[PDB]
Amino acid sequence: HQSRESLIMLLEEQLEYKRGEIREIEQVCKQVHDKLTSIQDTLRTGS
Amino acid sequence: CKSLISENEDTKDLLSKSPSEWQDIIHQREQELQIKRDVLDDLYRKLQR
Amino acid sequence: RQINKLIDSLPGVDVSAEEQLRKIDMLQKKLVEVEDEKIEAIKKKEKLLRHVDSLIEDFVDGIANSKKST
Repeated sequence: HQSRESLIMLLEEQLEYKRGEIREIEQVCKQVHDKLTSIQDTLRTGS
Repeated sequence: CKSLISENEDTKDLLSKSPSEWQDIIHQREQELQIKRDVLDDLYRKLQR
Repeated sequence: RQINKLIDSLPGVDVSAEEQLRKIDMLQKKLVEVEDEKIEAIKKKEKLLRHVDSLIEDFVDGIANSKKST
């Protein structure tokens, strides 16, 4: 009935770790895209 | 007059007349501006996707 | 009292293990779809990064042949 339930506590720990990894990956590439758009606006203003 | 001429660099470099070097400055100015505008337009078009 | 507050706090202590078993199964399912979604996410992120590399190369070539044009 506890020994197999260890695989469950492991389940949520790797699940939350991969969610954290995923979310910081869309965060970092969204902030890069935002920087690129800001640069594009800056260079368009200098035209 | 010869002393003032001899000791000052600007008054000897700019001895009144314009050779075609001003027109060459205008050619490098205009060619380098328009290529910058073209590449910036290309970047604006590409990045909007 | 710590004994009492720990034995009633085992997570799912009052939950039958078979619904533990459907929830686990659907967890691996939705996991399969979430790494799938990450595989499209990373492939289109690489696609935009390659588009960014191509425009960088084109702009660099433009700079190079412009500043060597005169």
